[PDB]
Amino acid sequence: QDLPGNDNSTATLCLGHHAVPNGTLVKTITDDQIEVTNATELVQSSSTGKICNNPHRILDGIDCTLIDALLGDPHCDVFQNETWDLFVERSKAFSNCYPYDVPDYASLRSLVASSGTLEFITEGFTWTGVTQNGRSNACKRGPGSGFFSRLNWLTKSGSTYPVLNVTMPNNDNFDKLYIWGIHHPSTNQEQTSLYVQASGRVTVSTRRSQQTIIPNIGSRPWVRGLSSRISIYWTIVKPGDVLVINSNGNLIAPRGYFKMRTGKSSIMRSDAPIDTCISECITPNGSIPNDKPFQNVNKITYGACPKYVKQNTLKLATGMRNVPEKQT
Amino acid sequence: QDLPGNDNSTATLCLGHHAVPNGTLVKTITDDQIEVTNATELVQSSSTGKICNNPHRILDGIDCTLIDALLGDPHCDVFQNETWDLFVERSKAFSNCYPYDVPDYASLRSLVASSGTLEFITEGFTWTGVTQNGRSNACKRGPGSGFFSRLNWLTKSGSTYPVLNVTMPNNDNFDKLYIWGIHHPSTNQEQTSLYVQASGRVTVSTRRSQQTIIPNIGSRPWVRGLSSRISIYWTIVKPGDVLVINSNGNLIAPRGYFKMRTGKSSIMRSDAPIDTCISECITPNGSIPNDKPFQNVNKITYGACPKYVKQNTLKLATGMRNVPEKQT
Amino acid sequence: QDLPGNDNSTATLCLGHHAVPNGTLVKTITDDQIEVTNATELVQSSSTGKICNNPHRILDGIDCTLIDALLGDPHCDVFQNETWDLFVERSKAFSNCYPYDVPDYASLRSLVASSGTLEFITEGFTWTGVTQNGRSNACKRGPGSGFFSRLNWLTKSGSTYPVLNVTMPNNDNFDKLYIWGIHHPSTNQEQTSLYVQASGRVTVSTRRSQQTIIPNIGSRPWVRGLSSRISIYWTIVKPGDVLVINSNGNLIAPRGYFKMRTGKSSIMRSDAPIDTCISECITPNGSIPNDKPFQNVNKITYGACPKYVKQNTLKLATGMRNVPEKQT
Amino acid sequence: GLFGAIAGFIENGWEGMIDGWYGFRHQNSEGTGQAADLKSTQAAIDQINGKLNRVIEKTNEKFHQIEKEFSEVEGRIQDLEKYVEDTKIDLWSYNAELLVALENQHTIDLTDSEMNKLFEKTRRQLRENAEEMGNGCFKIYHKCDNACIESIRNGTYDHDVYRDEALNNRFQIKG
Amino acid sequence: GLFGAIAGFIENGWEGMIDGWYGFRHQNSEGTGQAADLKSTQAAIDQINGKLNRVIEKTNEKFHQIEKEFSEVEGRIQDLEKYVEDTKIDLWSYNAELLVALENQHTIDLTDSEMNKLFEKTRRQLRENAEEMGNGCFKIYHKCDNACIESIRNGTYDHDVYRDEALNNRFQIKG
Amino acid sequence: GLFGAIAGFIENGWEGMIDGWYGFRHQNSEGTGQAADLKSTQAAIDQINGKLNRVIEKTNEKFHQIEKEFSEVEGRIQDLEKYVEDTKIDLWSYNAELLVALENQHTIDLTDSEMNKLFEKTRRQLRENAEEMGNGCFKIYHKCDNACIESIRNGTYDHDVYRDEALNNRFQIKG
Ligand SMILES: *[C@@H]1O[C@H](CO)[C@@H](O[C@@H]2O[C@H](CO)[C@@H](O[C@@H]3O[C@H](CO)[C@@H](O)[C@H](O)[C@@H]3O)[C@H](O)[C@H]2NC(C)=O)[C@H](O)[C@H]1NC(C)=O
Ligand SMILES: *[C@@H]1O[C@H](CO)[C@@H](O[C@@H]2O[C@H](CO)[C@@H](O[C@@H]3O[C@H](CO)[C@@H](O)[C@H](O)[C@@H]3O)[C@H](O)[C@H]2NC(C)=O)[C@H](O)[C@H]1NC(C)=O
Ligand SMILES: *[C@@H]1O[C@H](CO)[C@@H](O[C@@H]2O[C@H](CO)[C@@H](O[C@@H]3O[C@H](CO)[C@@H](O)[C@H](O)[C@@H]3O)[C@H](O)[C@H]2NC(C)=O)[C@H](O)[C@H]1NC(C)=O
Ligand SMILES: CO[C@]1(C(=O)O)C[C@H](O)[C@@H](NC(C)=O)[C@H]([C@H](O)[C@H](O)CO)O1
Ligand SMILES: CO[C@]1(C(=O)O)C[C@H](O)[C@@H](NC(C)=O)[C@H]([C@H](O)[C@H](O)CO)O1
Ligand SMILES: CO[C@]1(C(=O)O)C[C@H](O)[C@@H](NC(C)=O)[C@H]([C@H](O)[C@H](O)CO)O1
Ligand SMILES: *[C@@H]1O[C@H](CO)[C@@H](O)[C@H](O)[C@H]1NC(C)=O
Ligand SMILES: *[C@@H]1O[C@H](CO)[C@@H](O)[C@H](O)[C@H]1NC(C)=O
Ligand SMILES: *[C@@H]1O[C@H](CO)[C@@H](O)[C@H](O)[C@H]1NC(C)=O
Ligand SMILES: *[C@@H]1O[C@H](CO)[C@@H](O)[C@H](O)[C@H]1NC(C)=O
Ligand SMILES: *[C@@H]1O[C@H](CO)[C@@H](O)[C@H](O)[C@H]1NC(C)=O
Ligand SMILES: *[C@@H]1O[C@H](CO)[C@@H](O)[C@H](O)[C@H]1NC(C)=O
Ligand SMILES: *[C@@H]1O[C@H](CO)[C@@H](O)[C@H](O)[C@H]1NC(C)=O
Ligand SMILES: *[C@@H]1O[C@H](CO)[C@@H](O)[C@H](O)[C@H]1NC(C)=O
Ligand SMILES: *[C@@H]1O[C@H](CO)[C@@H](O)[C@H](O)[C@H]1NC(C)=O
Ligand SMILES: *[C@@H]1O[C@H](CO)[C@@H](O)[C@H](O)[C@H]1NC(C)=O
Ligand SMILES: *[C@@H]1O[C@H](CO)[C@@H](O)[C@H](O)[C@H]1NC(C)=O
Ligand SMILES: *[C@@H]1O[C@H](CO)[C@@H](O)[C@H](O)[C@H]1NC(C)=O
Repeated sequence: QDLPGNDNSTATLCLGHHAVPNGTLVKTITDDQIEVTNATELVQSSSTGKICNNPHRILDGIDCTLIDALLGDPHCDVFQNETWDLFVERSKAFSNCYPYDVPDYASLRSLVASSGTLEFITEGFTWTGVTQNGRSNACKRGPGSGFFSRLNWLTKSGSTYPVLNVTMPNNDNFDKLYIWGIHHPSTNQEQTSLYVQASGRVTVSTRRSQQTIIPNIGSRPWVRGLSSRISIYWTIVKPGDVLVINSNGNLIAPRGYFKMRTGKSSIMRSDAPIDTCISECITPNGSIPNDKPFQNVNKITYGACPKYVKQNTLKLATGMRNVPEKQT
Repeated sequence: QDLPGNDNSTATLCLGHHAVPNGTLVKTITDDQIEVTNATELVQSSSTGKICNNPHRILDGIDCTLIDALLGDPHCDVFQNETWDLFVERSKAFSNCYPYDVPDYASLRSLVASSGTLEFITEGFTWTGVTQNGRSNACKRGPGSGFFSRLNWLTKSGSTYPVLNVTMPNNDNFDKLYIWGIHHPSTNQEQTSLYVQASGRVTVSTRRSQQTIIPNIGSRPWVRGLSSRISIYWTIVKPGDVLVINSNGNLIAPRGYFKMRTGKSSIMRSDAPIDTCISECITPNGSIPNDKPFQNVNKITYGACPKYVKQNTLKLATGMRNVPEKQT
Repeated sequence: QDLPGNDNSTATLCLGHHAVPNGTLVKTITDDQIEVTNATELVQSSSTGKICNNPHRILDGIDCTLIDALLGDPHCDVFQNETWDLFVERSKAFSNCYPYDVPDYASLRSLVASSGTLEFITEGFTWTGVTQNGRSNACKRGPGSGFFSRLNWLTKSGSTYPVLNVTMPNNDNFDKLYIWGIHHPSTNQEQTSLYVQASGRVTVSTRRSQQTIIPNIGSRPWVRGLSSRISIYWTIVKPGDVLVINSNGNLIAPRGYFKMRTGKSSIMRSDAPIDTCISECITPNGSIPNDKPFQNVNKITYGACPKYVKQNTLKLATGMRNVPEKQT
Repeated sequence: GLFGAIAGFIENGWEGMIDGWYGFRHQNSEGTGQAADLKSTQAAIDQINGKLNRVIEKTNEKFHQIEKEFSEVEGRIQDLEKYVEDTKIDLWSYNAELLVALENQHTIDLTDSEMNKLFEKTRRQLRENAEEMGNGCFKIYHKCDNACIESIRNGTYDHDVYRDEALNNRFQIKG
Repeated sequence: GLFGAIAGFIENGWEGMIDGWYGFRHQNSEGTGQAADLKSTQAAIDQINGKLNRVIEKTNEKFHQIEKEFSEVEGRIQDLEKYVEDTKIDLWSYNAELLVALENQHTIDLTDSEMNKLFEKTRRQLRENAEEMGNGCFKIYHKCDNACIESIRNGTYDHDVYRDEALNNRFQIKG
Repeated sequence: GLFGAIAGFIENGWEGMIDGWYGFRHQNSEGTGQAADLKSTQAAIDQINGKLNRVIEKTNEKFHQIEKEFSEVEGRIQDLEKYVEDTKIDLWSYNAELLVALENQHTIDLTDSEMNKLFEKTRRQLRENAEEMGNGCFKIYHKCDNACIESIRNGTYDHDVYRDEALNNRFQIKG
């Protein structure tokens, strides 16, 4: 080997691991605070406060709700034929036309909201024997009276309101959404003045369905000078089917159809400012970053978003246990 | 160092762990019965059989359902202005007044049940031209006929029932719940005898909504001597809005409003006895202790309760594997 | 002690584990592809393409939907008194009798579908003063006109339609399902021709409930030569209760009751072929084997089936890490 | 379990040890003795309690919810009310079943671990003066009276004090 | 994995061992051979089967449920029917994904564990007569014919029988 | 954690080691020195990143859903809308809470494991030339200059080169 290898010394080698002065507490199966070298937060808890206008198509409703934009309230005429990935409805929106109510408001708002378009096609309905284009001073369009742009109020001609019986075939290859309504007069006098018959009736049908609504006379609270109301209804007509509108008084007739589509559109109630930035996840509180897996900003979201969770903090340990060597 | 240790012997040291004679079987990722030293049950599977009357405010409905307590069936007059955290409805409850039906019974029972109060404020409605306080022998109050304490049955005065058109503003800063109804006569003779007009009509509205109900004449099955029915409806009036009741016959008028609140109240169907004890978790089977994480007593609960689970036993090992030394 | 005698040498013993040339990649808490010796698939992703007719009782609806089989469309008379564990509805099914609509079609289809029986008992209703058994050329039974086998169309006798007021007690100890309807005429002339009264009315009630429907005159789209419609309604009568049918025109009367039961029956829309084989899990895509825990064939299932999952493959490692001698 | 001490190289437990979960039995110049080890007993117990407390952490409370029992047949909406609840119960039942399985599996490996750690710790301390008989017992190759056994147990044993006595006894012999 | 035997101190597997999952390879003065160890092979297999069977334990059955495909547009209630099912499917998909991840992670550490336990067990048995070459092989410092190798494998090896031969060979040498 | 190296037989960490997670300090002929071990540092880091990436794998996207805030009181259907969402949130919250608890528990045992594997690996290499002082340090019984320390660290140490020097120093002495 060598010869008498006599140098009798020894050495010491010690293994160890790092430690940091700071360190983070994390939860465990057995401990709920144990300190580790480093951790990463998994719950997104803050919004920018602004809805980024990119990548989704944000349509700001300004002072229009989506249903008034649909019906064509004069002040929402800005939105005709408009489209959106997300329609934002603001708390300040107001209606300002003939007082109306929508029996299942909630479904019509949904159904339009996810169709994502207000594209309107006018169709040639021929109403023979009645006066068309009725308007009201509670729905001012410009200096004059007015009514919803997408609806057509029929009243008597001379001394008669005939039984209207019109039909419109769906010959295209897409579904057609028709919005129509019925006018509820305040007094029997109002009823006969406008529609002659002392009891109106509207029946709208397809091969598949039918709705017959009869009006209801009576005073409601004064809203924009009126005690009357109109109630809004809708009918989808499938390709190849046919719409038949049959009425004997009180019909608020459709002027054509909205076309329907299938997409990723939806509506959101939010007073957050829209701003220019790209962000995939939208919350009524503004956009948030979807880099973390969970979020605690809001349970309402649109887009690629973290899963909402009740916790506002969940730290994932990304390091070993911190066992400091003093702590400095 | 030390001197001659004449004797040089050895020692034996053995490490080991305890074991118990008994031991419990638990499930594992790899075994479904492995025996451990000790375990703890995680599924609560038994009730006391009694609903503790503390800490929540239990209101025992005795032989009244909540809707009859609301309407004011004579025999439930005990509950006027009463309040609860949990209203218990008993299987024995019975109605004993004018036969009525409630179109969306389920929502009205819910809506009242979580409001948690039957506080009624009487309001000064003025019904001009009709006879007030109509009553019936199927709703005996004391020796005499009677009707629901919270409703007011209007019939004609002399030879006329006018068109009633009343209004009541919500000037307070809380929502007001109005319960009202319509009487469906059995015969056209009954209709004209009571309401003169051969076709009644009730329209109740606010700035936001309207309901018009028309009665329906016809015989129903004899219930407490009658074939007629009354159907119950409800209208909430928000602060600043206004109620307008307009009718031309058949109106069962409101006498004021119930006030609504927002709380932790609910209703429960149970024949369990109420008893004095404190217990946070209530089940239709009686209270149970929420010391364990899961329970198998009932999927219906109120209060701070264990999560219902299909399993009736889940043992958490709280000790090592039991490896005893004797045979079996 | 033991005496070596002569030899002086050593030995080498090495421990190791197997490896395979092939090997499967699996996901892990720390890796998403790590290669193991062997794995087993947990997601069932393929169907046979055929609905096995065993063990559940499959009833193939052929060209009848369940509601037409219920009502008794001539062409579905094959299904009278039929029963099923799963009724399969085909895309080709068509109706071919008097044009009808069912207000809550969806609940009536459900309610019948899980009752699982079309057992019909005829009851002796006596309609005095009207012409029974009305039929129509849009519902041909054989060479002649016809109507639904389970419904009875009443029209006037001579010059009068009386007020019908009939009753049928539930004296049995089971619930009775009554299917009835109302005829909506196209013209007021049709109304008076058939029912004399210019406004019909149907009220069907029990001690617990009541429905009054009034017909609606007007033209609907031509379907099998007609613009009129009939709308279908249902009433369940509990043991001890009593049905009272009261009408003054337009009643499409029941001929008896369907009996109801409680079971594991349901309905499925599928064009998959029924075939002879035993399979517990049925999917609209055909039966699938429930040997794996999860499946990706369809979210719609009937029977003992794997849990539907978005993933189409999840491999469970059933062996150690594969560390081969050469490569993979 | 994962470490193979309990129900592994240590053949079985001691039903006689009533004063702790892990411990020592010895035989020496002065006789035989048993004694629980309280540090590893506390380490195993604290971990299991910690685990336990996390499982019993807050029953959340719920007030008005949906109806879950119905007396009439209604169709579409009641079918949904029933489906929401039935899928809620199966999801929570899956959770409870998987939670106690992971938990228990871990409790068996954790207690296996503490046994093995106590063994390794004792091994380390005896240094060159003992050998492992492979059954959880060490053969201590030097005279070790009751106070010596107590110093191994309370962790103050100095191997140097016995190293030459031990190395002689252990190796030299006749080969 | 956690124990660092498989894909760790044991460099790689043997594609040639077809008779078991774990085993022995030896070289002595009489030749070289291979042999699977069936006890650890069975221990690994039983645990993985146990795990497997728990996963395939009962598909629950469901009969009438809610509609999950719709042909008309209805609004509020159909939106709910769709949301109940979509949130049900994502919750069950999360469960399946997490379950096989935990499961697989554990199957790799468990088989790592058995390899290491077989190594430790053999180490313990050879006592002072062998040294660990650090790559999963022991250098046995005494003449060990095929019957001696068989006794180590079947666990009847008596170290005492070779201790002085081994200790001489191992230490003495010239330092 | 399970292996009892970190916060176990290794008393505490070194706040001074800034160049890696695990490593060596030595004191020898030329003085004292420290050095991180990059292979175990990388092994721990890769595993934690792998775990991390799996957790941040795809936020799924959702578009039209159900309403979750309401301004009027409606009863039955709105009660259901609220109950579907509230039971969805509690189920996802349970999932997030359990996931980080399992995850963290495993990250602490994994890093414990790598420390222990580096220790065992060094033990194996020094063979008969060092003894374990039981606190994570080896006493190397032969002259080992800075190049010798570097060969242990970079894994090229040949024990044979020092075996007789070491065995002499270690055993012989005077007992
Ligand atoms: C039925 O009863 C209702 C409630 O009493 C009557 O409504 C009230 O009718 C008056 C007269 O049209 C309304 O007055 C107008 O109010 C506005 C705002 O104050 C003001 O600018 C006008 O100069 C006028 O005062 C009053 O607002 C209205 N109130 C409500 C709550 O609707 C209704 O007129 C009655 N109808 C019949 C036919 O008897
Ligand atoms: C329409 O048809 C129904 C059913 O046939 C008739 O109902 C029945 O009417 C009679 C006479 O009012 C009821 O008689 C009562 O029986 C009870 C005992 O149950 C008795 O205490 C009363 O003094 C009286 O005699 C009978 O119960 C009732 N049955 C049902 C099921 O309602 C109804 O009268 C007919 N209406 C007309 C206007 O034709
Ligand atoms: C109300 O308006 C509707 C729509 O214009 C009218 O419906 C149409 O009525 C005609 C005459 O009955 C139907 O014609 C028949 O069609 C079949 C199939 O082509 C054919 O065999 C007959 O010889 C005849 O042509 C037409 O199909 C029908 N169309 C629709 C969409 O229903 C209805 O007649 C009007 N009613 C009144 C009272 O004015
Ligand atoms: C109150 O006067 C007005 C109005 O609203 O301004 C005038 C208006 O020209 C008239 N329009 C038509 C088509 O009749 C309308 C209706 O009579 C009333 O709205 C019935 O409710 O009334
Ligand atoms: C049958 O006799 C009674 C009754 O119920 O006891 C007498 C009662 O004074 C009368 N009350 C009123 C306000 O008219 C009531 C109605 O006429 C009947 O309920 C209409 O349905 O009828
Ligand atoms: C068009 O002619 C028919 C028909 O359907 O074939 C003739 C048929 O005998 C007649 N049946 C009865 C009971 O009246 C029916 C109704 O009048 C019509 O359907 C009302 O809608 O009309
Ligand atoms: C803590 O962990 C996160 C995620 O692994 C990482 O980005 C960060 O740099 C780490 N911190 C340090 C000081 O290493
Ligand atoms: C809306 O779009 C349709 C289809 O191109 C078009 O015919 C119509 O005139 C448009 N109207 C408005 C107001 O943009
Ligand atoms: C988000 O918005 C809701 C409702 O507007 C509010 O209660 C919540 O605290 C907000 N959270 C954040 C992080 O902004
Ligand atoms: C069994 O475990 C439970 C919970 O840890 C504890 O209360 C009980 O005392 C234990 N049993 C014994 C005998 O230690
Ligand atoms: C109910 O409470 C209101 C409010 O204080 C009171 O005015 C009313 O008279 C009370 N009535 C009864 C019967 O308690
Ligand atoms: C609780 O009550 C339900 C319904 O009353 C019953 O089926 C169940 O078995 C009861 N369970 C217990 C533990 O009392
Ligand atoms: C792979 O695993 C499955 C389930 O354990 C088993 O049936 C199959 O035989 C295994 N493959 C091999 C080659 O062992
Ligand atoms: C249906 O079954 C009932 C009950 O046995 C029987 O009376 C009836 O006549 C049957 N009808 C047919 C068409 O099978
Ligand atoms: C099952 O059927 C659905 C709808 O028919 C289809 O989209 C799906 O891809 C099919 N899957 C299989 C495995 O057949
Ligand atoms: C350990 O045991 C020895 C003998 O009993 C005793 O002298 C010593 O003080 C003990 N040390 C401790 C810390 O108990
Ligand atoms: C172990 O191997 C030796 C040599 O083959 C043999 O004599 C002995 O009986 C074996 N023991 C067992 C239990 O197989
Ligand atoms: C290990 O260290 C020694 C001394 O520095 C050096 O000669 C040798 O080349 C090193 N080997 C490697 C692979 O770094």
